[PDB]
Amino acid sequence: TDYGTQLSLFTHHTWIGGFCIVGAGAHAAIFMVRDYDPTNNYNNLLDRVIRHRDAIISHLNWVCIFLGFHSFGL
Amino acid sequence: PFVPPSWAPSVFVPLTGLVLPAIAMATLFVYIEKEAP
Amino acid sequence: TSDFMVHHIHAFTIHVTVLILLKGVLFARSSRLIPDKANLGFRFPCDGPGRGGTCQVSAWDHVFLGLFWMYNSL
Amino acid sequence: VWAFSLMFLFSGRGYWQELIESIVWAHNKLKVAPAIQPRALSITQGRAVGVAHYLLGGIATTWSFFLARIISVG
Amino acid sequence: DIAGLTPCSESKAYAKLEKKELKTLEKRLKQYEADSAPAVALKATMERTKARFANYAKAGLLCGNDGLPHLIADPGLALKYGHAGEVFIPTFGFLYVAGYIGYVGRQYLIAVKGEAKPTDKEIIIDVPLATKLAWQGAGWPLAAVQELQRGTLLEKEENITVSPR
Amino acid sequence: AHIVKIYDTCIGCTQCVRACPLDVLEMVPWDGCKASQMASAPRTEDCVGCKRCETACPTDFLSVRVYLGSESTRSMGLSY
Amino acid sequence: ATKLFPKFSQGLAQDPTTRRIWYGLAMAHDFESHDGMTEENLYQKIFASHFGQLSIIFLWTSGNLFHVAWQGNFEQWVTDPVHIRPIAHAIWDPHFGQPAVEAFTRGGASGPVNISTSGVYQWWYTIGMRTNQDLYVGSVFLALVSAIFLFAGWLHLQPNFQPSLSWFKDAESRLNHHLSGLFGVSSLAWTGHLVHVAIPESRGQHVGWDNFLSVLPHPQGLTPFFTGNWAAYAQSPDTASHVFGTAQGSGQAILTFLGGFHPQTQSLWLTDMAHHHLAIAVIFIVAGHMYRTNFGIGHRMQAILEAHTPPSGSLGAGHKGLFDTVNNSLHFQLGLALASVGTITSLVAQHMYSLPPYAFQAIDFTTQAALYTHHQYIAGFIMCGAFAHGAIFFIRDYDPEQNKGNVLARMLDHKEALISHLSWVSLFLGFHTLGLYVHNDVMQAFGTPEKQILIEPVFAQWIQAAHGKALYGFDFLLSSKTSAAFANGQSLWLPGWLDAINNNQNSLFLTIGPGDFLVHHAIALGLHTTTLILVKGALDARGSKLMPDKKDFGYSFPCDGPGRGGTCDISAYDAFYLAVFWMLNTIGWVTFYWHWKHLTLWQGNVAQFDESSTYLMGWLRDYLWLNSSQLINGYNPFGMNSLSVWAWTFLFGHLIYATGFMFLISWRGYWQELIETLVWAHEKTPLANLVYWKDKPVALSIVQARLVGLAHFSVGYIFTYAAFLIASTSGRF
Amino acid sequence: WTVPTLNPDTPSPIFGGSTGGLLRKAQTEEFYVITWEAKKEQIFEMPTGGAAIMRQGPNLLKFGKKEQCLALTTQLRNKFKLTPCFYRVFPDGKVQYLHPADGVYPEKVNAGRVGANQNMRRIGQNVNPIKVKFSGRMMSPAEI
Ligand code: CLA
Ligand code: CLA
Ligand code: CLA
Ligand code: CLA
Ligand code: CLA
Ligand code: CLA
Ligand code: CLA
Ligand code: CLA
Ligand code: CLA
Ligand SMILES: CC1=C(/C=C/C(C)=C/C=C\C(C)=C\C=C\C=C(C)\C=C\C=C(C)\C=C\C2=C(C)CCCC2(C)C)C(C)(C)CCC1
Ligand code: SF4
Ligand SMILES: [Ca+2]
Repeated sequence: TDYGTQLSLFTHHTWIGGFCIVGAGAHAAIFMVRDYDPTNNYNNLLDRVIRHRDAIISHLNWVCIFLGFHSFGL
Repeated sequence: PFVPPSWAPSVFVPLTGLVLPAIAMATLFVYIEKEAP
Repeated sequence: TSDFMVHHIHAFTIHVTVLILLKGVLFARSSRLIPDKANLGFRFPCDGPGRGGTCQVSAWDHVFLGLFWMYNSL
Repeated sequence: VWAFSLMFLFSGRGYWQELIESIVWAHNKLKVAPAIQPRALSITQGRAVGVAHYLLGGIATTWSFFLARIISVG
Repeated sequence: DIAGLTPCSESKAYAKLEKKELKTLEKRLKQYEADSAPAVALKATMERTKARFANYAKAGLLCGNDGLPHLIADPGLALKYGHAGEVFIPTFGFLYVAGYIGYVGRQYLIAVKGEAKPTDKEIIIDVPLATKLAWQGAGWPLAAVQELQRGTLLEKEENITVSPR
Repeated sequence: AHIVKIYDTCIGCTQCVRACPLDVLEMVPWDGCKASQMASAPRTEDCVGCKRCETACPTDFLSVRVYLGSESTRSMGLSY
Repeated sequence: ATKLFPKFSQGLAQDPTTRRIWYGLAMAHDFESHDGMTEENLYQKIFASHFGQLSIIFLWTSGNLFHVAWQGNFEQWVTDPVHIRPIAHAIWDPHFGQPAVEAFTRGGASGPVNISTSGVYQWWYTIGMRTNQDLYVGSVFLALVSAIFLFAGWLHLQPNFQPSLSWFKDAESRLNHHLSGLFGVSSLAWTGHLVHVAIPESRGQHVGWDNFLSVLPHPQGLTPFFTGNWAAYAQSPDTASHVFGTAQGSGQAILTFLGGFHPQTQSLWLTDMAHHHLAIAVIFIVAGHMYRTNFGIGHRMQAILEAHTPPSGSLGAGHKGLFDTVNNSLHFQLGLALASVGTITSLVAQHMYSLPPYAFQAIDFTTQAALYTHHQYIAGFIMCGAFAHGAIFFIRDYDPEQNKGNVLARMLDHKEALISHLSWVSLFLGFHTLGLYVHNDVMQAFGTPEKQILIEPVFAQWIQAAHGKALYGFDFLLSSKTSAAFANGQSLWLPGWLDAINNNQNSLFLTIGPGDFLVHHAIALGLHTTTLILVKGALDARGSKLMPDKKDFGYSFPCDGPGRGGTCDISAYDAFYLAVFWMLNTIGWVTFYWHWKHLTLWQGNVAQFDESSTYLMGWLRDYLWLNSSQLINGYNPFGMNSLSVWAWTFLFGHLIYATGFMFLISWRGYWQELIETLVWAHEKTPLANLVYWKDKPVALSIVQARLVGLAHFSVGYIFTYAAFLIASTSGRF
Repeated sequence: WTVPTLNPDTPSPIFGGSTGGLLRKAQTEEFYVITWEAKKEQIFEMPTGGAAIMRQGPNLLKFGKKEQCLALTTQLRNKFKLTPCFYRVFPDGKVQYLHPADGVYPEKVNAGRVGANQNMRRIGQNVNPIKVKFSGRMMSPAEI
């Protein structure tokens, strides 16, 4: 029944979640730059991801363009 | 007089909007990619 | 219909934020533009105006852009 | 604050460094130049300041709008 | 009077504005009891409003057609029609405090400049010297004028860095 | 191609050559400094313009300067 | 390999990327930067460009005349210029449905048409146009003139017709001919048109090419001019009951100085305008005989410049050598011309809204708002261009050895002091204006509007009282009836001028209060900050402590790299780039002030502006939020009306502005890496790798990015404000 | 000293392959080949992404641009203390030795080198742009 509390709580928790997600990506990049060592990641999942990162980024870029067109064009 | 006909917009607007820009775009695009001897 | 359109808008914005963050994570060590990005660290402004311009190539700048996209999405 | 962010996001530290040099000349004329040499914000710092102000301004704008509206009619 | 304005003591819009403010405060006060904290707070606010309006009308301020006071920035008009307290006296007051702060900071910088490590004296404030200069800055206009007459206030052209033109 | 120039204020500290990421600069013998060396740019056709050499130069003002010129495949650092 | 485009730069032609097209398009007018460019060829290319621009201007004017004569309602608007809206041109859009066709069908037309806001109807009606035949003849004449100018531009580039280099540097002859011929003779011809056509047409007498050689403009017929009794020309002027376009109450005078405005049209008298053009024509013609060209008599600008050095040595060498550094530098002349043009444009905007020159122009509120805003934004852009070209002059054409000790070298000698004082003025104005606004906002929020600081603008009100306004009560100069300045004009122009300035129903010296004082301080802040950025960029263009050799890098370059802490936006081009935002913000403040004050005046409630212009909440709610209710309602689920195009334009400008923010915030590197990934994706895709690009795809350069973001920002800004202004003014009235 | 000859039948490090490899430029314009001698097998980082294992003895690799080859050269010299060298290979089969140019690395001074693009003056002694104006094309005051 307290609409103010409901709206404020949803908005606040959503913003905290989004900020924490961006921070997660930031620390993933920090690990990749500082703590990553190729001598212990020869043929694991992380090495293969780095190997086909171009394909990953290209497909994600295309799906972003497709979603943008079919979402904003409407 | 100098007054255009009644059908003049129905012919000049599609011309200036589709005929002239397509010809101009194709001509300019061909000109830009011309290789020097 | 309005709910469908706004849900697709949310999906598109989430995908773009993921694209910026994942691009900054995968291409944090190296890229086709700068092969020794890991030597420059995680947070550096650029690599000079060379190669046409290398402004915002660090992973930190990717986090910086992801912040704007997260703000837009949320 | 949000519009203030646009000052740090659309400009570069070279202009600010030269402007600071002119201000430093004004200080040196009246013998009021500090020993700590005033230097403009770094490129990364400028980007961080801009994104921080952009986020704070936009989030606070939406916060005021939501709270005032939901408290008045809710 | 000046610029077609009327004094606030004889303006109808001024009195109507005061009655409007007192009316909304009294209307908000009617919903509470008589010996409760919100009622006492509202009565205190109403008394503050009455005192503020009485003091503004007593000061001889000039009001406009909106019922709000106006300030006279011209020194001649202010000193000729009794409006020097609006913008003249506060101007000189700010000039005194501004030059006061500026002279205290300048004296501290020049004092720590001849030391071994001035940067340490800049990030870590020397409280005794700063306090002494803060107390001695009361004679800032006299000291500044004496410095200007001696030629020691400014630095020479040859000792200042400039661009290569 | 970009224009890379070396001025007479070069002290022969060899820091600009080590900071060059595309092997454009080198050291040649000289008689104007104590180190008796001087920086040279004989492969400017491969320079991209990163200005890492300018960052690594310790003289005031700089001894090595980079001027952006005509862009090409090597100057733009394109792998395609 | 090397491509044909561009033909003026072999280095850009050898570029195998997409940067070649963008750079070739952006450097086509940079004649000094082409391959194999000399001074004579440079001047000839500029001459041809000038002719082409003149042809474009004349053809555009002819197009406007033709469309008004064809799809406009000028023949019906002249009969009722108060209750009939002007028509710009028809609309032929196959995308329009039935509601759009009937929604845009207005103004007495037979189909969808656009209602004009340019004000050409009032101007053409005032100068003498009455029928559509006149507009058609004018359009044909202007089209032929444009064709002649285009042919002249082509002819002057061919051999035996190209002017010599010394011909382009004949400053004395060119200035004498422009002051006497282009300025004096043109003004004299306009006086002849006003006396022979405009004045008789406004009195109900049709005078055209078929009968102007037999109709006398005055009953005395050139006799008082030759006999020196010019006072007979001002006899029997138009009375106070004159009806424009008819002979009811029309006088017989052709050159008067009654002043004020016409009682019906609320515009300037035609006789006064003709007299004005005659006087300025005589002055300009006389001024055209000041410089020595080929007859011994006259002056030499070099001698006057070299003979203007103070003996005390305060200005150093004075103006010695200024003739050579200006005559040999095209950027200096262009900067001076742009500075004067921008100032004159602002003067035009102010004088046209305050003193309406065209008939039935004051009643058209949309025309006033659009014209003032258009001229002010154009003036702002032109001023920024003047300062930009000044910086270009310092980098490319400044010679310290030739300008040794003169005023020009002394400008760079104390540039730090200038930038520091400009910084102090901008800081003081910004802190005080923002502080007073926030203080008034807090007082209005706390329910105490009497506690806000409202400084009365006694200086500008004192000036208004000097002009003759008795509302304030200073009673001096033209305000006091016993003054010599007042009694000396009571027989020539003061009656009409005083009657027009004391009337509060016009835009002639409107009443001002604390809100006007505060917004004027905001205007001063914007002007000083824009001047600070431009002046600092022009003086620091040749070098500073951060970049001692900036003059060797040209006017526009990306940066000096991340070394020395960072050198982002260090060039003079970047200073201009940052100054464009301040120019747009300053013009935005002046146009907001103009629109709100005039809206409250036209609505009959100036107290609303006087009471809400002191706090920013009043500006945001009572002006931006209150006047956009009809604009955003152009199209909604309940249907649409003729105001839907402005709503679409509003959202269009918002989208362009936000798109510019992308190029302004995100920088090259991220985009180049993304492009590389896309290149790999296209190269490794079957059925699509067969179609390969001819130019290697690369990210936009830093300078190109700044220009693209600035262009989107300015376009969105302009379109958004123009749409809001026209929609609010048209819906409200 | 003698200019090395490229050996195409040289073993390459064991790498699983990646998407940051060569493109159509390697077949249409040019590419680069880096060769080095390794004393023992060791896992190193590829400049285009991924971890490869350099074999014992000769090792050959292909890259799209010279920056990738010099980056790998710097990594091998500073992390494993090796002596790598690279060439530029054209689609017609022409091989051009690039680094080190004289067999000696450019950080140390070597006899026989001739300084080029050197100005026997300082920056403050450069001429004004007005003196280099109206030239054949856009010329900077430092180009002379
Ligand atoms: C569990 C959460 C967490 C933790 C432990 C860390 C820890 C760390 N982060 Mg990180 N980060 C996080 C979340 C977290 N982060 C989130 C949620 C984001 C998204 C915004 C980021 C984005 C981020 C970036 C981009 C960077 C780091 C960096 C770092 C490292 C250096 C510390 C630092 O930031 O400098 C000191 C901390 C500060 C100076 C505090 C800044 C204060 C802000 C600007 C004020 C916030 C405004 C406030 C809420 C409103 C006040 C109103 C005002 C009027 C007073 C450190 C290991 C840096 C790094 O990698 O080091 C190399 C780095 O560059 N972080
Ligand atoms: C409203 C302004 C604006 C717009 C339109 C865009 C648009 C876009 N951004 Mg962007 N961005 C913005 C602001 C904006 N951004 C700002 C301020 C920042 C700074 C933080 C960024 C930072 C940013 C990043 C970091 C990235 C993007 C990316 C993208 C692209 C995503 C692909 C997509 O959405 O598919 C569709 C395209 C659109 C929705 C754009 C509008 C297209 C219109 C609606 C279609 C109209 C077609 C019309 C018929 C054309 C006819 C023309 C006629 C005259 C002939 C897209 C083109 C991402 C990318 O590169 O792509 C994956 C990317 O990673 N942006
Ligand atoms: C991107 C979002 C979007 C979408 C989904 C639509 C959709 C539509 N629009 Mg619209 N439009 C858009 C954006 C969009 N528009 C924008 C941004 C504008 C403003 C500039 C307009 C302006 C506009 C106008 C003026 C009109 C439309 C109209 C239409 C309708 C018909 C168009 C048509 O027939 O063209 C033809 C389409 C094609 C030939 C190609 C279709 C794409 C195919 C299906 C994809 C194939 C890929 C496939 C999956 C590949 C498989 C791989 C392999 C295995 C084979 C249609 C339903 C018309 C209308 O109103 O209808 C009533 C019309 O008059 N639009
Ligand atoms: C610069 C002035 C100008 C402008 C802005 C317009 C604008 C317009 N005209 Mg108009 N026109 C003009 C001059 C102009 N005209 C002149 C001088 C004539 C007399 C010959 C005409 C004759 C004319 C007719 C008969 C019609 C229009 C129509 C229209 C509308 C449809 C779009 C169009 O371009 O049609 C076509 C425009 C033309 C045929 C005129 C082009 C002829 C000139 C000499 C060419 C100029 C070349 C140009 C400067 C080169 C650069 C442009 C570009 C390549 C970069 C549009 C609003 C149509 C309409 O009413 O829509 C409802 C229509 O039927 N015009
Ligand atoms: C500036 C000039 C211009 C002109 C004159 C038109 C004209 C037209 N557009 Mg179009 N459009 C334009 C610009 C223009 N558009 C731009 C810039 C965009 C991007 C924003 C679009 C996007 C757009 C969309 C999405 C659609 C249209 C459609 C249409 C048609 C309206 C359908 C109708 O109700 O009539 C009746 C329809 C007919 C009588 C059928 C006529 C068939 C075609 C149009 C003519 C014959 C083809 C011709 C031989 C080839 C010409 C190509 C030439 C350049 C070589 C119409 C003929 C709609 C459409 O295509 O209809 C299906 C529609 O879907 N337009
Ligand atoms: C910061 C800029 C500034 C501006 C724009 C003005 C503007 C004005 N001042 Mg002024 N004034 C200023 C600074 C300024 N003042 C400063 C710094 C001082 C301190 C020295 C004064 C002290 C001052 C005095 C004493 C008077 C004014 C007066 C005036 C008003 C008319 C006189 C005039 O224009 O000549 C410029 C003003 C001066 C050069 C100062 C000397 C006064 C001159 C000689 C005017 C006196 C003649 C007479 C009294 C005029 C009144 C005529 C009629 C109304 C009776 C006018 C609106 C007069 C006034 O209206 O009285 C209320 C007046 O007497 N001012
Ligand atoms: C009497 C002889 C004469 C005349 C009439 C002209 C006329 C002209 N010359 Mg020229 N010139 C002359 C002699 C003459 N010249 C001589 C002897 C030399 C050699 C020494 C030159 C060398 C020369 C050069 C090098 C150039 C010109 C140029 C021009 C054109 C300037 C274009 C322009 O700015 O628009 C006209 C400007 C005005 C009419 C003045 C406007 C005054 C203000 C700004 C406006 C105020 C008016 C009013 C309020 C606005 C009206 C409102 C409403 C009706 C819209 C112009 C048509 C340029 C050119 O060639 O263009 C092709 C140029 O490059 N001339
Ligand atoms: C009499 C006026 C005049 C003249 C003759 C010049 C002449 C010149 N200027 Mg200049 N300038 C002017 C006014 C003028 N300017 C004004 C008013 C400004 C302020 C805006 C500037 C600011 C300026 C800068 C910053 C620079 C120049 C430069 C130059 C030189 C060559 C560049 C060039 O023009 O290439 C061609 C010009 C272009 C290709 C224009 C760029 C494209 C624009 C952004 C169009 C965007 C509009 C958009 C499409 C509108 C459509 C919206 C709609 C579709 C919704 C040249 C000698 C450059 C220079 O000196 O080189 C070092 C330089 O850097 N000018
Ligand atoms: C709303 C946005 C905004 C604001 C407020 C400013 C403000 C300013 N700009 Mg700027 N600018 C902007 C946008 C903005 N700009 C944009 C988008 C651009 C294009 C990139 C520029 C480009 C630009 C340039 C190129 C220059 C400026 C300059 C200036 C300064 C002018 C001096 C002045 O007016 O003193 C007034 C001072 C203020 C208005 C500061 C605000 C006072 C605050 C609110 C008080 C502190 C609050 C409280 C006490 C403490 C709260 C902090 C808390 C965390 C504890 C000023 C600080 C010029 C300059 O540097 O001047 C020397 C300069 O050269 N601007
Ligand atoms: C950078 C540069 C430059 C410069 C520029 C500029 C300078 C700009 C600006 C500016 C401006 C824009 C200015 C203007 C001005 C104005 C003035 C200076 C005026 C005035 C006034 C007067 C004098 C008036 C008087 C009066 C009155 C008061 C009123 C009534 C009438 C009378 C007359 C009485 C150039 C290019 C040259 C070159 C070099 C570099
Ligand atoms: S870093 Fe500078 S001083 Fe040192 S060798 Fe290179 S050019 Fe000479
Ligand atoms: Ca007629």
